[PDB]
Amino acid sequence: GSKTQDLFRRVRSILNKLTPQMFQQLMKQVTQLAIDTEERLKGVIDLIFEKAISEPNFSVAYANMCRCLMALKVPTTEKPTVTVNFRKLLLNRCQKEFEKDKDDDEVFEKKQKEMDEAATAEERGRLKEELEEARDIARRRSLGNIKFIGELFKLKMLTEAIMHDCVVKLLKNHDEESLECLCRLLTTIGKDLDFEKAKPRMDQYFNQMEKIIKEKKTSSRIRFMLQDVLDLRGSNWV
Amino acid sequence: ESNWNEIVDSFDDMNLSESLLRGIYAYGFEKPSAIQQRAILPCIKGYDVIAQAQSGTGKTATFAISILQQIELDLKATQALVLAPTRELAQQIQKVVMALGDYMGASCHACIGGTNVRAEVQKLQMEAPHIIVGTPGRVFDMLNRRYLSPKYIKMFVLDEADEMLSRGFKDQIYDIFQKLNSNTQVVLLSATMPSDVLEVTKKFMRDPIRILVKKEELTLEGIRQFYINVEREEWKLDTLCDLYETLTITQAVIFINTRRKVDWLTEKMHARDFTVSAMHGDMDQKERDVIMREFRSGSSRVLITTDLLARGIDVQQVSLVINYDLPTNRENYIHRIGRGGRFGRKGVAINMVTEEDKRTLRDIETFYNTSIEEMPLNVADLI
RNA sequence: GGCUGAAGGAUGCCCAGAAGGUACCCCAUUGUAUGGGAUCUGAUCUGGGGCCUCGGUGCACAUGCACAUGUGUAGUCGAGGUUAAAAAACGUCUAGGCC
Ligand SMILES: [Mg+2]
Ligand SMILES: [Mg+2]
Ligand SMILES: [Mg+2]
Repeated sequence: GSKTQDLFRRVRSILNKLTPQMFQQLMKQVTQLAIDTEERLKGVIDLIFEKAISEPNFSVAYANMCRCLMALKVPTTEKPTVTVNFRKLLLNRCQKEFEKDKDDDEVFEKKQKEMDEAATAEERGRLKEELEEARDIARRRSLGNIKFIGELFKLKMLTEAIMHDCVVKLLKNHDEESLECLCRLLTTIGKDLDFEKAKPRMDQYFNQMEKIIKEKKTSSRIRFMLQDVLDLRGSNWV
Repeated sequence: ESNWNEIVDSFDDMNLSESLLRGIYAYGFEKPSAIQQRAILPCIKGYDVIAQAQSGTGKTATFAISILQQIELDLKATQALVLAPTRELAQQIQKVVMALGDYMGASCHACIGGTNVRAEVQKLQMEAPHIIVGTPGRVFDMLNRRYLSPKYIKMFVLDEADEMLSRGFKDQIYDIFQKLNSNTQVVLLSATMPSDVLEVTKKFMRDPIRILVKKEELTLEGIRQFYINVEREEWKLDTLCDLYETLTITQAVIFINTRRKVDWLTEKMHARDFTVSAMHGDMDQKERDVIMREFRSGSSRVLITTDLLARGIDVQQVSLVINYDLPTNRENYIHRIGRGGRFGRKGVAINMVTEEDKRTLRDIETFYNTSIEEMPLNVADLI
């Protein structure tokens, strides 16, 4: 029992120490971790994903760390004749995080009634602060998840199709949070996506948000980030 | 307070020009500070404003927005003067205006001393920047020889007048005002509200609008402070290792009072896979700036510092401060934490306190009137 | 009661099919939304895939005599064919096998 907890301690220490420059020296430590049980694998993937979506700046390193464990098979505890690759588990966490938006407003709605139930001014203000704080905690998560997925794409653990059906999904939901995520994703994947095999489809994406740029219906800051993304595209992604 | 009673939520309602908004958002501004909240609209409309707020915390940014909004883009001339207590802060304010005006197409300059006079003459002749920053003495020495245009200037600005009063250039600004026009907008800001600046108000600036920003440094309850009952000095490093093994550390600030321990712990940590940047008391100011910006960017995830150096410059984007050794200066504790700007919305403090310093913990807890909870074993969820 | 490991499963790769997506296009309502179609896909499931033929090298054997020829092939390098598909000899579990 203590082995799993010790493995979690060491994995979290490695994640905290992990930085882009010192990458290689820690990777041996990663390959020397005895991950041989579905519970240990799930916990390690939980730690990696939580760190990587809660702290986008270093996510690059974590992304590359995931590449070192792209092939780490483990036997499922339920049926010990089956195996789960690390990639299948890490991607499932990423996809599950990507589509929480369909339910996300719901939980806010489940708290929205409380806004009415906080009668006095002090209670009303405290409830409003908590719900906006929750909205911040979620928007910070979605952005981290998007950047992590985009970073996994550059390491080829994804393919162009998933990016092309993620960008379109973000864009179809014209709400602010989705457009912010779209800006972040394109900013981090433009160079590795702007190829001739995807030239037609891409040529619509930006054109679409150009209408957004011209509509000014959304908040200014959204337009401003979209202008930054379009200008970065105009300069060959550098 | 503010005799002007329009307190704004954000920049969106401030009716700024779109390009100026692009500059300010490319800089990074999201929510206004108090002087940004209030003291921006008065200077947009054209009123003459007296203000008092902390230096370097976006106080200059407010009049940067206002002035750049009032500047006419078409005319290539100097429409506003800015006068700073020194020359290097003038360079910083020029750079920060460029940060808010790179999309404008306008031009700003920093007329500073120790420079070739005819070089400045030619630079002004080729293109007159829309605004100019500088220091009253050399600014007058530069202007009096007709190297600029004291005609088109329609907003005169003083920043850190208390510092200019310390320089004793009251007559110098007297002549600078005497040179310029009559009905031009005037804004003066100061660090404090002394009697000399108040006398300057009634002499030059008509019908003052007063901005009184209250500087504060007490946000004790916002940030939590825990302590670890480690009693042996050799086990302090093991305690830090355990902390890194049981916490979700983004970046950390390591405070060490002395000098030898700084290099001792730096080498000990560098033996491990950590990436650190360390600052000493015998360092310069320039390489200190290099190290500070390096840690700010994120290429290093540990900043080892000494309290006075962190007082000289601070970054509040850090989610964990290890008070490795409690400071002999008890008051400096609040500086060591750095709670002066509500940095601890989610920020935590850790005191790795040796046994005999439990007494020290006691008098800081009592005198500062706080509550230092003990390090829970199951804090991984609480943070 | 402890050591070890079958291209027998699982995993990875390739192929087929299915759920799902599909900015652009077309068709319907017609409202720029939904549904259907066409490609393009397929973070996910269900199956299938461990072929031949020829050389080089190495090895072993058998002959003649250290050397040569013939034979079989080392998870061998290549060279071509064949099936829609010619794969990580696999950070895995077993059936066993041994003490
Ligand atoms: Mg379909
Ligand atoms: Mg299959
Ligand atoms: Mg099979």
